[PDB]
Amino acid sequence: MRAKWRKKRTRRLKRKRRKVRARSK
Amino acid sequence: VVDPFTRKEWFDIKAPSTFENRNVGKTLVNKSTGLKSASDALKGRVVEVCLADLQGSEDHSFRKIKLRVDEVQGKNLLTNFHGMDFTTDKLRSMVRKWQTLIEANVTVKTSDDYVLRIFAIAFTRKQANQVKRHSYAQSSHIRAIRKVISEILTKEVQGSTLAQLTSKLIPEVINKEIENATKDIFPLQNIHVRKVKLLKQPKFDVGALMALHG
Amino acid sequence: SQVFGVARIYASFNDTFVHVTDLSGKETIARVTGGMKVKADRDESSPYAAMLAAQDVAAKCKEVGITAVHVKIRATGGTRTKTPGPGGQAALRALARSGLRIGRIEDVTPVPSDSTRKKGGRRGRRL
Amino acid sequence: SINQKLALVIKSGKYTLGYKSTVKSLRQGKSKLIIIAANTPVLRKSELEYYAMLSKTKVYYFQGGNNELGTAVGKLFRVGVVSILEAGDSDILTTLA
Amino acid sequence: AKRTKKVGITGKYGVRYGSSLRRQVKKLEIQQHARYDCSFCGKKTVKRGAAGIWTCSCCKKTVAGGAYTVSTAAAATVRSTIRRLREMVEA
Amino acid sequence: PKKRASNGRNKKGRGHVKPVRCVNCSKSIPKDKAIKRMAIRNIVEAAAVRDLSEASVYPEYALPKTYNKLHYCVSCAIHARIVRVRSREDRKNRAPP
Amino acid sequence: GRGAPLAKVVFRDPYKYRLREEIFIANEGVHTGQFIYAGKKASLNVGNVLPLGSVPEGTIVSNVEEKPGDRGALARASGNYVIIIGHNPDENKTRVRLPSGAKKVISSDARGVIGVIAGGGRVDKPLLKAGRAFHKYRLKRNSWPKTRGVAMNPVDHPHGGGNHQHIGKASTISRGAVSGQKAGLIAARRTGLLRGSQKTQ
RNA sequence: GGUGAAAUUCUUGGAUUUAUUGAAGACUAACUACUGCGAAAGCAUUUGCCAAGGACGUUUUCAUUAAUCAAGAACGAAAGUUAGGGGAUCGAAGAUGAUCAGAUACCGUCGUAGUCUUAACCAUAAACUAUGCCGACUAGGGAUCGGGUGGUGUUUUUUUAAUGACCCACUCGGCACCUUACGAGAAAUCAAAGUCUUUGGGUUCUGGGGGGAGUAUGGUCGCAAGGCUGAAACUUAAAGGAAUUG
Ligand SMILES: [Mg+2]
Ligand SMILES: [Mg+2]
Ligand SMILES: [Mg+2]
Ligand SMILES: [Mg+2]
Ligand SMILES: [Mg+2]
Ligand SMILES: [Mg+2]
Ligand SMILES: [Mg+2]
Ligand SMILES: [Mg+2]
Ligand SMILES: [Mg+2]
Ligand SMILES: [Mg+2]
Ligand SMILES: [Mg+2]
Ligand SMILES: [Mg+2]
Ligand SMILES: [Mg+2]
Ligand SMILES: [Mg+2]
Ligand SMILES: [Mg+2]
Ligand SMILES: [Mg+2]
Ligand SMILES: [Mg+2]
Ligand SMILES: [Mg+2]
Ligand SMILES: [Mg+2]
Ligand SMILES: [Mg+2]
Ligand SMILES: [Mg+2]
Ligand SMILES: [Mg+2]
Ligand SMILES: [Zn+2]
Ligand SMILES: [Zn+2]
Repeated sequence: MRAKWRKKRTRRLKRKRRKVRARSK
Repeated sequence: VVDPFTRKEWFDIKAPSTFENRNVGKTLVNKSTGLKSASDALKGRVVEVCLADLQGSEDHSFRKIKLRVDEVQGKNLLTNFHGMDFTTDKLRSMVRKWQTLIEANVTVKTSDDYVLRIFAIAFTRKQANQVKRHSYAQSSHIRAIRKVISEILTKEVQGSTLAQLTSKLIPEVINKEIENATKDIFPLQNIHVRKVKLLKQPKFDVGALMALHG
Repeated sequence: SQVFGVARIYASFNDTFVHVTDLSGKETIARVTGGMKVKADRDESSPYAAMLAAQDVAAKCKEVGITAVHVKIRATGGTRTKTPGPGGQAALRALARSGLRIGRIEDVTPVPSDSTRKKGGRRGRRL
Repeated sequence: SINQKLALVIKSGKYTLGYKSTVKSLRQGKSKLIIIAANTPVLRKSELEYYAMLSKTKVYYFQGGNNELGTAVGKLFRVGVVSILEAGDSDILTTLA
Repeated sequence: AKRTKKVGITGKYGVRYGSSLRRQVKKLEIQQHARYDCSFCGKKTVKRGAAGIWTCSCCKKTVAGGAYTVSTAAAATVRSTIRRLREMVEA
Repeated sequence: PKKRASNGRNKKGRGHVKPVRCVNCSKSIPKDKAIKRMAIRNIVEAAAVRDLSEASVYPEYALPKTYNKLHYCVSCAIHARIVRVRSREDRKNRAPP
Repeated sequence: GRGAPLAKVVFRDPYKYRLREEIFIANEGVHTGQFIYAGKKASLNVGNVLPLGSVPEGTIVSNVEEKPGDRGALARASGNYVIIIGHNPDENKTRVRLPSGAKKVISSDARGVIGVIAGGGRVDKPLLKAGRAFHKYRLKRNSWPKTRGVAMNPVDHPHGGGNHQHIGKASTISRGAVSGQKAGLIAARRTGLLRGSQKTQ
């Protein structure tokens, strides 16, 4: 997949894992 | 089944004094019925006619003129001055590459308290031995010429009543006076005023209006 | 000699306009356009239609007052193609060939000091 | 400029600052020119302008607030009026003033 | 010593009412308690009381202004657009 | 690899030029890279020139033309107008004809 | 209880030897000791009161009269004003635009005071807490606090009752509704979050 | 009206067209170029103001004050965020008309945020010349920009000049281009990417097969979005570059 769409893929993927992890702080 | 042409009137347009011919053309209005007649209803139009059709010769083929109509009397609607424009083809052919364009303008009044904004346009020319292909100015050239043209354009206006300013612009008295004060700065081919628009005029004064008719 | 009018041919793409008016502009006469003499919605500007539009247009011109008329051609302009459309050359031709006289035509296409961002966006109409 | 001229007076001439001492000078005819700040209230202005004409003294209306006039004389405080007792190397007394 | 990292005067409300509301207040509150330059007497002695009212400590002049600042941007331009129009009726 | 010393067109020593909009498809494109043609053409055309001066006042009167600039996005320039393509070295030829 | 400061402005009585004092709303910029001029022929300076006919277009005035002489109707709240947008010298009307955006046309004799009204921006500060609103309405009128009609029993309000808290029918009430019916969104010509640019055409 | 062609849409409300006149916000057309300026981003209407700057000129002054730089800091297209104002235009979103097997798109309509501005943030771009800075040397050519020097040069005539513009030769410092290649390179090409196995002028920075991965983790900045710093396990014999023939 295009570089910048892969860059966008792992951006959401990071944002969601950041999200899921904070349910635990 | 109306055909308002069976109902429209007709009117012949007369031009101001300082030109060659005064006969301009024809128009159509309506019947002068009471309660919204034909007189004070429109009459306040403009007609854009080339002054080479108003002066005959073709050394003025460009330079459109606007004639606003002020009054009317007995199938005769005299007109006065409203502005001057340039033909698009002429301008689009003055603006050639490989040279500098210079524009300037200034708002100004007159004795007859008309206010207007005259314009000016000029291009740089080559010296008649010049090797280099473009011949541009030096951006202080351009500033000085603008200030000088502006200095010149203010003396001619407020010099008595756009009527006489009408006389001033036709034979290009301004253009060569520009060429005079300019030549000590830069060659500058193609100087014209190129444009002037009216924006405010004083009260009607039916008297001074008829001061160019007979 | 003659009695003058103004032609003012707006000949853009997808249609052509003609209409004679009084030299003051305020009062007008005898318009009909190119979408009035053919029905296919794609030939609204084609010369075969702009001809028949100029045919009926010069008719009422002599049928009311005019013996001659100046012309002011015009394209879409503004921020558009700025070039004349197809049915402009035929319209002027098919009215000077009607018998009317032609005097001192210019082009009144609207040309700005560029602004008002053109439509179609940065990547342009892409097809 | 006018300030550059006032600067010349300050570094070579005699002067005084403040409303009370410029009247001491105006009564004794010692002042050659008084400078009046923009925001000085009119009553004081009209009062000095009377003293000044009885002294036959010229009056320069400084186009600036009393803060700027204090900077003009080169002081950190503010002054409402200046009085030139002796013009030094400057030409303020016989110039555009 | 720097006492608070961002709340400043707004620290009196402590944790209450939500950071953003406190932020908006802190701005106008700083706007409204401050000492301003006096047009008339050239000192910075203008202070407020009773939003709208601005009086000078000495020289005892009182100016009508904006609710939490002396000059408001609106009345500022209105000043100039009146200055402009006025000059149209002498020249 | 790199296939043009200009890289697309004409910008050395400038940094950023302002884009113009394509006269054909409105694609924005920098002015230095904005393949340009002057449109010089009479108002009348091939055959309408004789019919023009035939039923007309003003002996031949002027016949003036229309002028305007044209700006193409390379794609559109390649689709119709002066592009076509050149061999490896013919490209460098900047002669108009 | 008022947003804007007032301006006490004393005049001479042209008919009796006495001072007569008026109460103006303080237009921003006016100050103690200023001279206010009031009249047909009067300078176009902030603080003066002039008939709408006698100011150019673009003038920005407050406390303007609806009919001439009503001693001040429009543009009185802190921060408001009206702008003159044109004149009709025959019939001497003067078209203005009011703070709402409405464009009323009134007599050219109507009087307004040059400038805008002091105390602007007052509504940009959060009240931040109940008490501020308490002391606010304490010096206006007993309008605060507001029990929701949806928290009362039906005796009390159209919205009252139900085993859940809800309006139960459309809260848009017609103009022709009768007293005791009109509660909610009276004569609402539209509803919902106003998205898109406002600013009357 | 719009299109390849159509349709959604606009039309007794006189639509589209024309005419006179006004409002608002935006942009600066043509002149505009292998032309200018700034550290870069960037920068094109006039005029006034405000401070700034290189090049040149120089028989002026100081006299090693410098070169380059971890940390640190100033600026930093666009989009985006906060609070006002602005909201003409174009228009992420969304709704539509069409096309398509489908068509969440391409084309057409509507149009939210946005686009503009003030006050604050954000600090990223193929932010490009994909090419550090200071210094030296090494090769030919004609253009152009700025400054300067040379003239019994041309043109402006007033009465001969003075000027201004132009011409010719030179010399600094510019943006570039042309031909060569002694030379260099894997080549494409390159007066630097040259003066390197005949390997050393000063100095800063980064890279060490491909994925994993700019991911995890910690730190820190940010209102958010995200920025900077930044691994490993495991997997894999290729990935890649330039050129040649198909
Ligand atoms: Mg939880
Ligand atoms: Mg294509
Ligand atoms: Mg390639
Ligand atoms: Mg480029
Ligand atoms: Mg760039
Ligand atoms: Mg109560
Ligand atoms: Mg409640
Ligand atoms: Mg409530
Ligand atoms: Mg209950
Ligand atoms: Mg009930
Ligand atoms: Mg009910
Ligand atoms: Mg209920
Ligand atoms: Mg509920
Ligand atoms: Mg321009
Ligand atoms: Mg908008
Ligand atoms: Mg969609
Ligand atoms: Mg669909
Ligand atoms: Mg979608
Ligand atoms: Mg980067
Ligand atoms: Mg690049
Ligand atoms: Mg060389
Ligand atoms: Mg070789
Ligand atoms: Zn004071
Ligand atoms: Zn294109």
